[PDB]
Amino acid sequence: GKSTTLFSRHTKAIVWGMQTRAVQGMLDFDYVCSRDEPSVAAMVYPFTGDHKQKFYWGHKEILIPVFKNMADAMRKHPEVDVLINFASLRSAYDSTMETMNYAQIRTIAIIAEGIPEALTRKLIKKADQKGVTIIGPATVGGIKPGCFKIGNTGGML
Amino acid sequence: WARELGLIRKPASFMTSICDERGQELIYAGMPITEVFKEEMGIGGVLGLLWFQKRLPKYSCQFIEMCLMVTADHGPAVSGAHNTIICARAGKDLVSSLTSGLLTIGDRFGGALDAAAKMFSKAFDSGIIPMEFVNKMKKEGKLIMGIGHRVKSINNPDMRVQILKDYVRQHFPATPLLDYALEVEKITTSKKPNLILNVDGLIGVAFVDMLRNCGSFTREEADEYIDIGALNGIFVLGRSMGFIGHYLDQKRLKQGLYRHPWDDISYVLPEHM
Amino acid sequence: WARELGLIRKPASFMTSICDERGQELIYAGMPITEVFKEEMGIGGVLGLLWFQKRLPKYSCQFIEMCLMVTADHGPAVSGAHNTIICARAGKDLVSSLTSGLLTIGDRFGGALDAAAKMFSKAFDSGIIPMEFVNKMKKEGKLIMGIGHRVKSINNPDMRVQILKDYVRQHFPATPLLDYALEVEKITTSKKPNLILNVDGLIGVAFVDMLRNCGSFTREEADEYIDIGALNGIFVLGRSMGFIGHYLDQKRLKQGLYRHPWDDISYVLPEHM
Amino acid sequence: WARELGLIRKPASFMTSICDERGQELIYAGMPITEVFKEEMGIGGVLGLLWFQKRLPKYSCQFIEMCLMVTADHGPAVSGAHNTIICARAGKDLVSSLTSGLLTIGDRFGGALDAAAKMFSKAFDSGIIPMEFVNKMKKEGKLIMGIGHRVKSINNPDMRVQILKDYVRQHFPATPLLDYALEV
Ligand SMILES: CC(=O)SCCNC(=O)CCNC(=O)[C@H](O)C(C)(C)COP(=O)(O)OP(=O)(O)OC[C@H]1O[C@@H](n2cnc3c(N)ncnc32)[C@H](O)[C@@H]1OP(=O)(O)O
Ligand SMILES: O=C([O-])CC(=O)C(=O)O
Ligand SMILES: O=C([O-])CC(=O)C(=O)O
Ligand SMILES: O=C([O-])CC(=O)C(=O)O
Repeated sequence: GKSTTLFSRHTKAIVWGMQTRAVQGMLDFDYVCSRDEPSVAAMVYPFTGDHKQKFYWGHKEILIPVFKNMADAMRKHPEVDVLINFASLRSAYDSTMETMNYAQIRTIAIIAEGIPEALTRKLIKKADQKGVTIIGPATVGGIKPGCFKIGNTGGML
Repeated sequence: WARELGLIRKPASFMTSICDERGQELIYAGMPITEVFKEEMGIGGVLGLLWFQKRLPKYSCQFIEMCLMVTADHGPAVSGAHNTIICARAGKDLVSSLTSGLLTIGDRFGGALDAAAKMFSKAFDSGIIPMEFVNKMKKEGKLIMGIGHRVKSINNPDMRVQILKDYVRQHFPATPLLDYALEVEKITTSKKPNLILNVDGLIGVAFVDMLRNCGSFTREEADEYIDIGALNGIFVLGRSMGFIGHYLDQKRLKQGLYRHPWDDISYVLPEHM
Repeated sequence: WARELGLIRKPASFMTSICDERGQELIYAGMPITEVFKEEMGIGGVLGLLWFQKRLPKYSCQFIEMCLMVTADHGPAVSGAHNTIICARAGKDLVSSLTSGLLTIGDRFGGALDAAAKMFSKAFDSGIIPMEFVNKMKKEGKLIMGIGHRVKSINNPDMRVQILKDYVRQHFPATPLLDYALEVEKITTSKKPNLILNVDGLIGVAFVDMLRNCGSFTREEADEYIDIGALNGIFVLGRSMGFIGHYLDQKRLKQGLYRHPWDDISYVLPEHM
Repeated sequence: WARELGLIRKPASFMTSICDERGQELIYAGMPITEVFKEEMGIGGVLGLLWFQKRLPKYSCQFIEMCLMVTADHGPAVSGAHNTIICARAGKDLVSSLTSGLLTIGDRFGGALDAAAKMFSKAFDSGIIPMEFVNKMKKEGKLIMGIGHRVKSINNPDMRVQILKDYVRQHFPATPLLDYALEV
């Protein structure tokens, strides 16, 4: 069941990895589009503990929680339907398989170019089996003006 | 000038929540210093506002002051006070002498507070009865820390364990962990009569009991300040009083620089390298 | 065994007079710990027993607690709290973080207490009127330390200078040195409106006033503890509360290791050596 | 007087083996200070005598001096040098400023030396190949410490890693653990 609405003004996302420049550009795009809520709910990084990262919401300082595992980030944020995987070319496949075990995710954008084609075919097969839309790999992302931006598409403001 | 007009953003580091030096008057947690003095809270009140950011009740602040005054000094032959007297006797100032005494406070000297608190907290939270807990500590090959005094055993109580224990009995609302530690010492005094709760163990278990038994703590924060080491801050802040007193005493008696005797060394150097 | 029978003498060093760890119970000056708790003396009472070896009166002990709580913290942007936050943020324990913050306390940071106390004591003991004293300080080329605030000037008082000043006015028996410092600030506010007594100056002059105005001090001991540095112990013991709070706050917010920006250095290295 | 005649025993604590201040001249391990200066050993020689109580060979002492000089400073923006500059700028003496800077050295600042040494020692002593070791560190969720630089990557070497590495290659007799770390 691939939905025809991927992103809206209620769309939240989980960014996989230390990409605070991309998350800051995400929050800048959300602020300039007169959106009430930030679209980054949590950040997942297995190489550090659970803490908070200090970002900008326009003029204001806000805190985005960075989680070690994916399960606590999925439990604490049930409104997330988008995961943006900023993992490398060798750690994107297992992270995407771990993402697709959660039914709340409706789309995954895989940013990393490089992945072998057989693992990408396995990702495509499980995406057709689960209905999750995979934007990528080897992409910069996708932009919906007024609603949501993926990663580094467009650039800065 | 360009931040006055608000056309730039600089990422501001150094996040803090314990003091507001700017503005009109000093704000510790969310309340001004004049409201601190008007409500007549003690030094335990400003430890509540500065360390925990919460207005602790009057019995909790008075107990924090009470556990500070018993921790104040325990003689000069302890290791940190020895460091304080040595550094003060070598012509140093108050900061260096107190500092060199405070740096001795670690796991062996003054470490019974936080480790005894964590030991009894892990015993009580895991649902183990004291009879099984004592056997588990015995057969793991490590002693129950916070329990065991050298000389004062049975109908000869520590007399500052007694005052703190009495204040916790009439003034605290509910004491599960203190009663657990009382059962553990009732077992270990049946083993050997001088295995009573130390002041280092009773302050620890009553401090965990205070954090998880009184109001305003949400049962992860009461277990978080133990892990961070708020028990160590109580010991170091209490013993700083006695260390500054040791500095003032060794400077007032006007004693010259100490050198250890050579008959108390017993050099074991190798023959030739 | 040969000292039990008393047939040898060993010269005993390490003279002390602030604690008696042996015997039955803890004795601070000459009184046991149960008499400390039964007489209901505060933390200022055990600073009186440990630092000065004297039972200070109730207003003096309450004033010592009062001057401890205003000294507790003054924000993170001060230099010692910056050292505490830096050392705590680099993964160190409480002792190292508090210690590295306390070692900043010297002549520039926190040195206004003891030096302001000595300055006003040498002004008052030498029989110089405040009008001549201000001119003497002006024409010697150094500022009156303990006097001068950045923002809060006239009908906008420091609001913790006010509480301490009020408590000294109703509760102290006689205040010569405080009135002398009031005349000095009445001159210097006629010069520039923000030249009021700081808390660092008022605690100093009121502490000297307390030692030389209340009982049990014999007028060389009241001038001796100022020279030794008992004012510095008040500041360091007070600010240790805020420094331990800073350690617990920077460990609870879970902030990673700090590195200074390279645009806030301005390297001026030579061209080639 | 009663210990001069030897009719009493006092239990002597404070056991030490790194210096002999008594007697004629200073003895570090078992050798006098004049033999230290006559054999022309460097500062690495007295770290060998004082820390390890052994006369290290000349390449080992020169390598100890070499690893001291690259460790000497890495700018003021590091956390300990920031503490040193803050404490020195507040009117303190050398001991307090150096001390407040040294107390920053812990697990996060300067902890990569001992923890990286223990990590590669536990990797090499347990018989794990580097290809399995990197995957084991990746799937345990913690980074290989001692590995990873911010800017200087490939054909742009650290230029003090290179000098130490070259000195270890020509002067050390056998390098199993260095070759293991090179494979990692
Ligand atoms: C014109 C245009 O611009 S169009 C752009 C369109 N094309 C693209 O988007 C493709 C570009 N690709 C990318 O940008 C990258 O692939 C990105 C975004 C995923 C970034 O990935 P990278 O930064 O390479 O990987 P990452 O930072 O996770 O680190 C790589 C490895 O280093 C490992 N690592 C990091 N630190 C350490 C350490 N100290 N010790 C050991 N290993 C370490 C990481 O764990 C990771 O391991 P893994 O690869 O097994 O996970
Ligand atoms: O606190 C400690 O563990 C050591 C101490 O003061 C004592 O001798 O009782
Ligand atoms: O006493 C000092 O000089 C430091 C201080 O707290 C302040 O800035 O007021
Ligand atoms: O030794 C450390 O871990 C920190 C350091 O000097 C660096 O910035 O390289």
